[PDB]
Amino acid sequence: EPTAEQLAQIAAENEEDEHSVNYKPPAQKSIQEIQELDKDDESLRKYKEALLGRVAVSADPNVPNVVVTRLTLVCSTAPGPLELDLTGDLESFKKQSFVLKEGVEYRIKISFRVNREIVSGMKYIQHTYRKGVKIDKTDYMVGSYGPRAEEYEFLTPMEEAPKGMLARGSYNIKSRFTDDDRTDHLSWEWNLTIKKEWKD
Amino acid sequence: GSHMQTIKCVVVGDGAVGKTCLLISYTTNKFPSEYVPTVFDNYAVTVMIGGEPYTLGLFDTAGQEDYDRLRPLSYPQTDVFLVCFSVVSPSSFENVKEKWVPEITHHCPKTPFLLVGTQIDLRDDPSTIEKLAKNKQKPITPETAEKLARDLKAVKYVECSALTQKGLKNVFDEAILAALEPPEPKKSRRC
Ligand SMILES: Nc1nc2c(ncn2[C@@H]2O[C@H](COP(=O)(O)OP(=O)(O)O)[C@@H](O)[C@H]2O)c(=O)[nH]1
Ligand SMILES: *C/C=C(\C)CC/C=C(\C)CC/C=C(\C)CCC=C(C)C
Ligand SMILES: [Mg+2]
Ligand SMILES: [Mg+2]
Repeated sequence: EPTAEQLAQIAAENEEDEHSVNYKPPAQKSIQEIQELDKDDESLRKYKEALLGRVAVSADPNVPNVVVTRLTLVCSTAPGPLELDLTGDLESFKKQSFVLKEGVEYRIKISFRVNREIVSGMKYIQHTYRKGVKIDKTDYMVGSYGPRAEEYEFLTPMEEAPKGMLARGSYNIKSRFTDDDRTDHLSWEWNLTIKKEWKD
Repeated sequence: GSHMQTIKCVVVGDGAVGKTCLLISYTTNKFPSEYVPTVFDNYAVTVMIGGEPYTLGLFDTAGQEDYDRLRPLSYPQTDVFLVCFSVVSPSSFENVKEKWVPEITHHCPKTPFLLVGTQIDLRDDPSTIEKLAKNKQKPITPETAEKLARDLKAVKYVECSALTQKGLKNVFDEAILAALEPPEPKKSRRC
């Protein structure tokens, strides 16, 4: 017997880990505005230059500020590559069989690209569902970034995979990339499956 | 032998609290007499700790509200934060709990940090204590700060004077050690 409705008991995490004096999002200023705030201060210009770099801004119409390219599963034990082309068709992910061997330590490689402005405190929210029940809430802060031609590649901390002796089923995963401005850059769903062996 | 490891140290705190002077003081040994920039340039220094070379990268910040959006651009990949506050200035000490700690814990979850009492020479100074004890406000003590630090879960509390360089070399030594201590998961996904 794999699973029952003891999924609600698994919520021995959920929400109660908030208890913190809230941050407070920063005003919605902009690069050009930042650039003109203290032109008089040589020290501050050097400061903005190190953080903001210099020039190179392409497509303004079609292209949004943030554009996630992919999500890669970095694992030394995984024989076959695990990626998700977060470009174009996303419905395809609603019928894939993503296997992930139990108990293995792993990490996520987020690959995005900032185009025009600053992305303040961008985060990756992941919701894990089993039989329609949300049994896990997870937030991976990526941080604030500036616009540039070359793509960024963020890695999440090393985490362990669950032991299949019980919960070795298939999950519905809902994910989205938002930020301090509540802007929803992307949102999609996909299915993952735990097993006892790699590609069994 | 083994590769040289880099420690990225980011200093935060309100304006005029002494983040900049503390950095020039530490990297040149000479306190800034005449000139003092808004922001100290990104700088690296080899530091010997426990018999091992470490490249300590130093990052000064523009703590104004005007830069609450720009400032965090340096936060990614940080190894340790140094939240600083002047002893003879409760306005900063308060802002530590209100603005600072939440800003860094928001952007860098599992990243350690320390509280820094800047200007300890002023704990005992005429003109400064003068305006203090007047408006119902007195200088902070290690005991006072250690309470807030442990409350905030800061690796530790350290203090110093960029003027008298008392405790300076030590602030960065603890900064290094604070950054060497392993993460400690506490993110158990199994049930
Ligand atoms: N007496 C005294 N003044 C200091 C010390 N450190 C900085 N100052 C002075 O305090 C003011 C602000 O400090 P600064 O380092 O620029 O603040 P920041 O905005 O946090 O960088 C300047 O006028 C400095 O000369 C100190 O250790 N002792
Ligand atoms: C007690 C928790 C149980 C029994 C199961 C919960 C399942 C989790 C938490 C799975 C996490 C899956 C991830 C993070 C997917 C990563 C894969 C890619 C990024 C391809
Ligand atoms: Mg190496
Ligand atoms: Mg400064």
